Amino acid sequence: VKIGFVVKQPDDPWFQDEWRFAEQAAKDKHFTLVKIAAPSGEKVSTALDSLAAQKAQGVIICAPDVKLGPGIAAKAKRYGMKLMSVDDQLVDGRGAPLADVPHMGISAYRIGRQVGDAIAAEAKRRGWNPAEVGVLRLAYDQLPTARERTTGAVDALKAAGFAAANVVDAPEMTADTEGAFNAANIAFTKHRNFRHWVAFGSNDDTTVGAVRAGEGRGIGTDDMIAVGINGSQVALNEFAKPKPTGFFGSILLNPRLHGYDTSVNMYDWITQNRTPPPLVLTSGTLITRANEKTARAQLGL
Ligand SMILES: OC[C@H]1O[C@@H](O)[C@H](O)[C@@H](O)[C@H]1O
Repeated sequence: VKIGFVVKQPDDPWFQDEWRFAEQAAKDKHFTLVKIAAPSGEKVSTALDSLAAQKAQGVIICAPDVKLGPGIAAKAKRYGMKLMSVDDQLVDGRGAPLADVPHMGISAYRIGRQVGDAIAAEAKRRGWNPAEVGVLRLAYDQLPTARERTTGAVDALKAAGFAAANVVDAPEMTADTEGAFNAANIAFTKHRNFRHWVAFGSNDDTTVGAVRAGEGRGIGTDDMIAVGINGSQVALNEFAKPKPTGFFGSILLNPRLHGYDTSVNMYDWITQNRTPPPLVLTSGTLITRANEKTARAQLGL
């Protein structure tokens, strides 16, 4: 048995974490894992070709463009590979999810609410007037899970007294630190009126981009509360800095579920024809400098 695990962004430690747990599944269940990075449609196509050359019987993929769904499905079928998605759900030409592809991702809207609640609570601890705070929304709205994460955060912040008029959309060219850094700088330039800011994106990587941009403009840790999603090494790098940064916290996700449980679901689908769960939406909890080590250890991460 051989299973492919194809990821859009190998330089995001979340996917490295999925891979590490998928490797644990491989050793445990006695299958061979083939790890492939595919940050573009061209590289997805070659990844699936490689997996077929190696006689893999299944592939789990977080595609770089969810609209590649139909092509991915057609090739996997041609090559006799069962197909499962992780993180980013594959969709058809009208943006409807592929009904025959089992998926595991996060409960994105609820996770976003947690981001906004975390931010609101820290702002309150600092005595900030929420009605006067700039709300930097790093946006990559073309991807549903990203849109839902930021919508939840905004909704939680408005529920806590942050002003709709102070929500500054910062649309990203790419959903990565570079994209966020550039989008944040554009937003800060237009909104020099705010003294205090909060920021968030789709993940730790994007969030940190805004924190770095703020630092370059004299918006440091006292004037910035930013909370990410993943709780992997980008969050941990901020938490380990000798001087705390404006990256205040992150919603810790569980890459054992996304890496180990998906791989087992695939294994059992291949070997026993067990119907995979069609949709699993996972949960998270807030980590900050104060609890990150404990929280991660209590998940075995
Ligand atoms: O499912 C969680 C993952 O979702 C992806 O869209 C994102 O790129 C990852 O960094 C991680 O947040």
